Amino acid sequence: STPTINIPASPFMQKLGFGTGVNVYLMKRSPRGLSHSPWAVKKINPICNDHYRSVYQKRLMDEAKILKSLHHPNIVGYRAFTEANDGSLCLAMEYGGEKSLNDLIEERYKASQDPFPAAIILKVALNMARGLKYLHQEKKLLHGDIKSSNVVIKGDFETIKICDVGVSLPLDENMEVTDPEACYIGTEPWKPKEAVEENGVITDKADIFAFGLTLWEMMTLSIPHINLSNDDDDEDKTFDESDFDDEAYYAALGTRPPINMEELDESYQKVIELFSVCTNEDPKDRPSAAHIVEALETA
Amino acid sequence: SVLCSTPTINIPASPFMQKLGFGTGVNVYLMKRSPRGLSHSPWAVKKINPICNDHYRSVYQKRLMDEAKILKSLHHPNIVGYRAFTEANDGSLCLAMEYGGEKSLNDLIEERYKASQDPFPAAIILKVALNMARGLKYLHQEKKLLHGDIKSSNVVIKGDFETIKICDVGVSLPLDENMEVTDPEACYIGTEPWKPKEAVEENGVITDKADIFAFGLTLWEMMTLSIPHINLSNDDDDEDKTFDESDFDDEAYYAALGTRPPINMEELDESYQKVIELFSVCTNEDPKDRPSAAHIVEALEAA
Ligand SMILES: O=C(O)/C=C/c1ccc(O)cc1
Ligand SMILES: O=C(O)/C=C/c1ccc(O)cc1
Ligand SMILES: O=C(O)/C=C/c1ccc(O)cc1
Ligand SMILES: O=C(O)/C=C/c1ccc(O)cc1
Repeated sequence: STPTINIPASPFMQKLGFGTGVNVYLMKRSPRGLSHSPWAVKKINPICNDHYRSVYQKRLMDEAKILKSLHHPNIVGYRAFTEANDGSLCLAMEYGGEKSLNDLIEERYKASQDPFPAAIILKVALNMARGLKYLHQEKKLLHGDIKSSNVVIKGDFETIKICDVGVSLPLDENMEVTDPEACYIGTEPWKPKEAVEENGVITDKADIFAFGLTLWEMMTLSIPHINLSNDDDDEDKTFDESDFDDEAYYAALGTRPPINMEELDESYQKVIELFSVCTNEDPKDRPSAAHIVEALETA
Repeated sequence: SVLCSTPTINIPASPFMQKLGFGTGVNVYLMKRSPRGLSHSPWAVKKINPICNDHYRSVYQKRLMDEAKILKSLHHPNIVGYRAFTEANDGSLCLAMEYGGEKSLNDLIEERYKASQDPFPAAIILKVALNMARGLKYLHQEKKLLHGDIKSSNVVIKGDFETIKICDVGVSLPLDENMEVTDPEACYIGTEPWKPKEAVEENGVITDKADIFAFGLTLWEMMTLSIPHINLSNDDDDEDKTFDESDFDDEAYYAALGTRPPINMEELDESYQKVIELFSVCTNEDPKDRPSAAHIVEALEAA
């Protein structure tokens, strides 16, 4: 068996309401090595499933400074809680409302199931552009993951903001993510063509594309490139990976989704027009964050 | 160039699109019915845009009004509480876990490993022990809430042990008038290596003592700087620079979950006497043999 060693019934241990010795097993050398191996930190007690770190993220003081410098009515920034101890510093994303656009999208789907009014779709479009302009022209940073999930709304669209701003996609002088160890990822359904090319060139327009698909969501209340494999005329009121078109999905990844003009009307004119040019197959053909702003400002 | 055939339409050149630096026309495909159903299917919300990977929702969590009341009311020196950002009344409020320092006890038990490798001084372990006990006592007595999963990574340290708080407190494991989690919904999950017998058993009963067990295991972590029941079958090739899944005795693991791990007696000394006693009683197979948080606070504030 394993070497045991009795621990005599002490007075202190009695204070714990347990008066008796306790036998315990022995261990020569603590398997520290295995417990701290990469396998362990990865499989046992995953840091991805850890709450505190998810909120208070350890950041390299240089990035931390950049992330704390984000200051714009349409961007959600970060805040620290101490002066950079030597090396890193914890940062927490600040608050920008109780709901995310995504939350409102599905909130609606379960009620009216009616597209967002054109007036509100444009408003969001304005503020999001405003915020992208700031990120692109001011901070020289590409968001890289635009979508309804990363747009938080305050009340009845009192304020529209963009969150989860990174520091890993620095925009070169030619407004192009030239940095060597910099990879665009975003969220599959929202990826631009150049993010799928496996070799394409990531420009600032990568965001404009995603910005377009986000306006699309407010029109269709749906996810880009997710269509029922076999319609059946929207028959059964239940869906799963069986009636999902694996086919069309990986096919359209990076292309402009089909517009539901049938459900919309005439007021959604500008919305559709803006959506179209932002999803244009070619990067150069897509407006700059800035262009979209003034082109929408008083015009 | 593969594409497909399907209804399309032409958006005439307009002043607007021109103003967007285009001044041309665009041809767009067409859709009659929006896949709104499939998109919000329980399947879609689970595999596409996984909220478990959403940053904003990770910090600002939506809680039911009654749960937020409880969470907002957490107020103890050794408990990391929550903060709201808008006046509630509605049937749902967002709360963010508060700040309690830069490092977790797990971070420390590991900076410690990357150097000294010498088990935290006995005195510090007792300090950590008393503070955790006070916080756990607050949860059990004052709020009637079992923590759920005590472990080093859920203990945050401020500066040089200037502050020690338990975090990630939830409300789904409410305690009985009998100190047992009987709510039909409740379900002890914890973290495998730290699970007590009761939580490993097929349908054991969970009491405030389940926390005492994992609490004990956390003190063990401070002496061994290891994860409970993670041992290599190879005492032989042990000390080999790197370690892999192929050194981990998969059986001994699942066989020891819930049992008191072995104590590295030869690495400690006689100042680790109280620490070793506390560790032992807190890890008895029988919950009734483990002291309550209250009894631990008293025994440590000794005299
Ligand atoms: O709960 C955890 O964090 C870890 C679970 C786990 C389960 C089986 C393993 O072999 C390792 C980790
Ligand atoms: O955005 C704010 O006003 C405050 C945010 C915040 C986030 C985490 C905290 O621990 C405290 C404040
Ligand atoms: O990145 C995501 O959020 C989603 C990824 C994903 C990958 C394969 C699928 O079939 C669906 C979603
Ligand atoms: O409990 C909290 O931490 C926050 C309370 C709160 C109350 C009213 C506000 O307008 C914002 C926060």
